[PDB]
Amino acid sequence: GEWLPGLASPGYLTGSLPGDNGFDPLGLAEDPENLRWFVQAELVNGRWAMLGVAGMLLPEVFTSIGIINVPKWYAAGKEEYFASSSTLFVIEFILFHYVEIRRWQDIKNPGSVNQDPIFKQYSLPAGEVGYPGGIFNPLNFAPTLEAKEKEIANGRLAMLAFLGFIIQHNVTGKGPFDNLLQHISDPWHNTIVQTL
Amino acid sequence: ELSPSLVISLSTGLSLFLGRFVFFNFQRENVAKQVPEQNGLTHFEAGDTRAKEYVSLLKSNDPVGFNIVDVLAWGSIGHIVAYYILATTSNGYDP
Amino acid sequence: DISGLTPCKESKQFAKREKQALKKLQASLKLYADDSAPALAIKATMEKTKKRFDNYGKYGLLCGSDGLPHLIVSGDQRHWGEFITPGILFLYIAGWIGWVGRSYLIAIRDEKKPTQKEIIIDVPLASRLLFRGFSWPVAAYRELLNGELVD
Amino acid sequence: MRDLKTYLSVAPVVSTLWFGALAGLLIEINRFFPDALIF
Amino acid sequence: AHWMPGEPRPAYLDGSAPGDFGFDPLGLGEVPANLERYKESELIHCRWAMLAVPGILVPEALGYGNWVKAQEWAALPGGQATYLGNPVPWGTLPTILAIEFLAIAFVEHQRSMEKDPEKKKYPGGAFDPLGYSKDPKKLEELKVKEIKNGRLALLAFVGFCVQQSAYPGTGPLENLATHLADPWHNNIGDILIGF
Ligand code: CLA
Ligand SMILES: CC(/C=C/C=C(C)/C=C/[C@@]12O[C@]1(C)C[C@@H](O)CC2(C)C)=C\C=C\C=C(C)\C=C\C=C(C)\C=C\[C@@]12O[C@]1(C)C[C@@H](O)CC2(C)C
Ligand SMILES: CC1=C(/C=C/C(C)=C/C=C/C(C)=C/C=C/C=C(C)/C=C/C=C(C)/C=C/C2=C(C)CCCC2(C)C)C(C)(C)CCC1
Ligand SMILES: CCCCCCCS[C@@H]1O[C@H](CO)[C@@H](O)[C@H](O)[C@H]1O
Repeated sequence: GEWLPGLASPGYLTGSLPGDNGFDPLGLAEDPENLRWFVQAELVNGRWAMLGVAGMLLPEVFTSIGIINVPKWYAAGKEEYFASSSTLFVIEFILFHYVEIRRWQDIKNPGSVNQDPIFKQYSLPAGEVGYPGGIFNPLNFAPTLEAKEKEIANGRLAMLAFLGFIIQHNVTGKGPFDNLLQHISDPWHNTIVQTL
Repeated sequence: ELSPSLVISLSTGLSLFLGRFVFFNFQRENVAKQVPEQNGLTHFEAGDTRAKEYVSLLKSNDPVGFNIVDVLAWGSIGHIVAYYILATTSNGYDP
Repeated sequence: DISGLTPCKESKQFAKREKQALKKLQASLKLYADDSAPALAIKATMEKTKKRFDNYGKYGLLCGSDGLPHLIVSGDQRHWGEFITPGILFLYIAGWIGWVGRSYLIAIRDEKKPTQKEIIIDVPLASRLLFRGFSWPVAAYRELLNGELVD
Repeated sequence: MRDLKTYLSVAPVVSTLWFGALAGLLIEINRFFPDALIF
Repeated sequence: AHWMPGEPRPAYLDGSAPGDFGFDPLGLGEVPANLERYKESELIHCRWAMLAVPGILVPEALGYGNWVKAQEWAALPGGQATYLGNPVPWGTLPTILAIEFLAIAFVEHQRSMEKDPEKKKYPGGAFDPLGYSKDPKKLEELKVKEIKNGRLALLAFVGFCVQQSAYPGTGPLENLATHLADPWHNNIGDILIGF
């Protein structure tokens, strides 16, 4: 992979990683452990970005075609729920504390965390760090290199898409799909140029 | 109103009792661990003639060795606690 | 309000200062032909002035009895722009500079004549290390945990 | 020419150009966003 | 069995001590003598907490009182105390203060005179009439049980004090009932991310 043909890929990016297109011009992953931590971080930020972006765009599209009246993502938190946002935050914080500390221990030591602390009978098969599998993969799909680099690709696209959503909402004041529609309406008179 | 004599005597009694029976060994032990000295030798070995420990005054025929000095010390604590209680109960302080 | 101060948009002395300033500018403006350059200059000063006062009022600044903006740096969330934010920006830029300089000094430390590249700058090297500063918190944070920051 | 470039890379010249560029930048910024006391 | 699965336990914690789950992030027990003292004092804090916790909850339910309102009778010229509803005659601040002082000083200092490190934390003898410490293995098991119930009691005490700081004048059981009212609305959120 060549992100900039033909710029020589850094020595520490030997293509032994999925998504290796030789893109690290600032040399952040010059250190091996740094490269590991950043691989994990790219996977995580990427997956959460995919989920988040999906949850931002998809409900709005279905609202446009009148399937279900769903409030936009930036106006969804405002006082509509049963348990209130504070309680929700405490719950979230607790469960995420447990889960993320767990995964963290997996990153610090791969084989250290794999079995259920309560029901020690059940366990997760020794796999790759960042790719747990086992119960996390009930449909038993093969973790091929292609599938991994596809995951990372859609992840990067979704991250950029999230930045796009944030900035676009910050400027226009409408939803991303709304902006897309207005762009379809008159492309040469509805861009970042006119909105600013 | 509290009787000054009863408070003072009872306080001093409690202090002297505490020093004679319940805190005596500990005090004697810690004192055994400490003694003032300059450059290894004591103040009298140095020597300042006015820094010799009084052997006569510290002497006592008490079973454990409770002397006049301990009486003055624990007695002092006793009177202090006593007058603290008296002065405190005398005021009209209200928080 | 905070510290017994009064908001600039509500401060009378603030407004009186704007008044006296504009009136001084106009009192100076009276002597020049309206189309001439001095006139346009003084008028530009007037517009800039009132825009300044209006902006300070809009920014939510608190004024003293003097009629001047006083700053709140306690960490108060209504005034993060009065120290916290520009502070963060500063720290970012300064860290950038220092980290880049550090990179440059390390890069030439192992050479025949290091002092040379300290009196005659290796501009290609400097340009290569220039943008590395953009990620200085990340780069330094990792070097901190690694043990490559100190000896 | 290489010598001239080397001279242009010397400390005082580099400093004049660098601080000149910075001065220009800060000036233009303070012309477009003037009287900034916040942010 | 350690407190953080996957995290290496300190060199001085092998797990041969009752409640040894390898928890010492600050490395405070790196010094052996200090570690022994910490064992003793942890047990002391534990036993005090295990006596305190039910003494906070019980008189609130039965005696219809409050572990904070039970403090307020003092600090005023009246100075009258009640036990099980019945006003105690010697229940005035200075008297009970003197009694408490003398008694607790005597017993604590008497505990201070012990030299054996194992009896400084596990005295036994007169303090073990049921002879539950006669069997070594049972002693170890009961030790683990003691340190665990004690630690949980300490955590409960922390809960009481923080919940009192958040909702002054209200007891823990009252807060439990308040939580049982609207569990999804009456929580720590109002204090943490509120309001
Ligand atoms: C304060 C009394 C106290 C003391 C003296 C000890 C002492 C000890 N404990 Mg600990 N323990 C305590 C309370 C205490 N504990 C509480 C309340 C819990 C429940 C969370 C535990 C749970 C626990 C576990 C799971 C384990 C230990 C273990 C140990 C031993 C090794 C650790 C060490 O050396 O730190 C010495 C401790 C101190 C010097 C205490 C100093 C505290 C500082 C000065 C202030 C702390 C402020 C605090 C965090 C504020 C409360 C906040 C609240 C929300 C929690 C040592 C004998 C390990 C062991 O081997 O047991 C046999 C072990 O595995 N303890
Ligand atoms: C995780 C993420 C977003 C997650 C979003 C979530 C959970 C959204 C949740 C919600 O919407 C829903 C679901 C429903 C709403 O009701 C509620 C909210 C809460 C609003 C974005 C990551 C976003 C991450 C991004 C955009 C990262 C971009 C980084 C880049 C481009 C770096 C590039 C470089 O570092 C390299 C690669 C190499 C170096 O050498 C060179 C440089 C260039 C420095
Ligand atoms: C002989 C005998 C006996 C008896 C004994 C006794 C009884 C003793 C006593 C003793 C005593 C009885 C002592 C006392 C002492 C005292 C003191 C020593 C005091 C001091 C004081 C002080 C110090 C004070 C101070 C002050 C002041 C001056 C002012 C006010 C305030 C105050 C308080 C601070 C018996 C039988 C037992 C046995 C043996 C024999
Ligand atoms: C934006 C960077 C443009 C390229 C820099 C041009 C001068 S590069 C210049 O070359 C000299 C040799 O001729 C060296 O002695 C000197 O160290 C070096 O900085």
